[PDB]
Amino acid sequence: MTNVADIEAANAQYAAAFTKGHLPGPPKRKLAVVTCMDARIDVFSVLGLTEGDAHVIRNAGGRASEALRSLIISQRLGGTEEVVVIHHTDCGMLTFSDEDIRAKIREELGEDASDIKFLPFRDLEASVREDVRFLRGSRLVQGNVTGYVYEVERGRLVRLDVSD
Amino acid sequence: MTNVADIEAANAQYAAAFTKGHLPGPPKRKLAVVTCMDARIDVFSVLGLTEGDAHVIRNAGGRASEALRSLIISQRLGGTEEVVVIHHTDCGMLTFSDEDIRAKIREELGEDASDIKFLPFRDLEASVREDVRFLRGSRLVQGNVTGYVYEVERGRLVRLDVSD
Ligand SMILES: [Zn+2]
Ligand SMILES: [Zn+2]
Repeated sequence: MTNVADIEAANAQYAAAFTKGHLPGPPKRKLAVVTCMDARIDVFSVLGLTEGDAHVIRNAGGRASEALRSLIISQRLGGTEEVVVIHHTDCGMLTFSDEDIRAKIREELGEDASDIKFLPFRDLEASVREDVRFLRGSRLVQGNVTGYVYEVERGRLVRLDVSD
Repeated sequence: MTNVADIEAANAQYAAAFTKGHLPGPPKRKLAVVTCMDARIDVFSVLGLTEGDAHVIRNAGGRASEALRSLIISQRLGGTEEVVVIHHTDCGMLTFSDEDIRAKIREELGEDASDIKFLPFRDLEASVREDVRFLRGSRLVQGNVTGYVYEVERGRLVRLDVSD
């Protein structure tokens, strides 16, 4: 309930110990990660990344359509060559339709949001297949694209085989 | 040279020792962070977050305009009531213009990206003030918005005063 106070206090400890000031921009692993904003996922901890390893792109659902701007920059300015797409169990984007979220915006804010496309999905493994195939199909994304489901209940990354 | 193999092996060590499987979806701190995908920023270490604390939204430059979809879902489905925006020193989005990036896509892939907006900025502090002011102005975002510069050189978060 004092979030600004808490994160500044923590950051003061982080900076006292900090030794990574000379890391370059371009990610060491030539890797870009796309995943959800979900609070339970520390990407660095889950994948064993360190500072400088991979670009980490996060949005509600980990949607590749919205990650594309960031992935083109990741490859063209950062030299990344590979994408991993990681959707997860118990994702809010599985539970609700565009119409469902628009009703919540009306109820709570009394605002109309009928022109915002919130990009939910109806099946968790389909959404990973769709998002991998999207990036492979894009003329603006180079290199291999691997899909995963992160299991929030176990801490477990599950590779998907995505064809075509 | 084996990113997929390396992340799966690192994930097997993480899962072996994981016991956070019953964390709820809604973030404990009722907080959304918006920052850059930059590989040198571990958000959890920089801010002192643990799994389940805060939604973390990352894109190229940490731009609020693109983060809005994710922020509305964060607040309306995840109960967050606050936003922290963090841009950083040595960001790619400072250095290069839309024309610069479009030219690189033409030179490297042979593609025309003349109708993709990359969301670059011309001044780091100005980028944070525009982004915070953007979210404060939005009828779709509730709560306080605080803006920061993260210094890649010394691990330091610096709060900006943003007027209006
Ligand atoms: Zn999610
Ligand atoms: Zn950046």
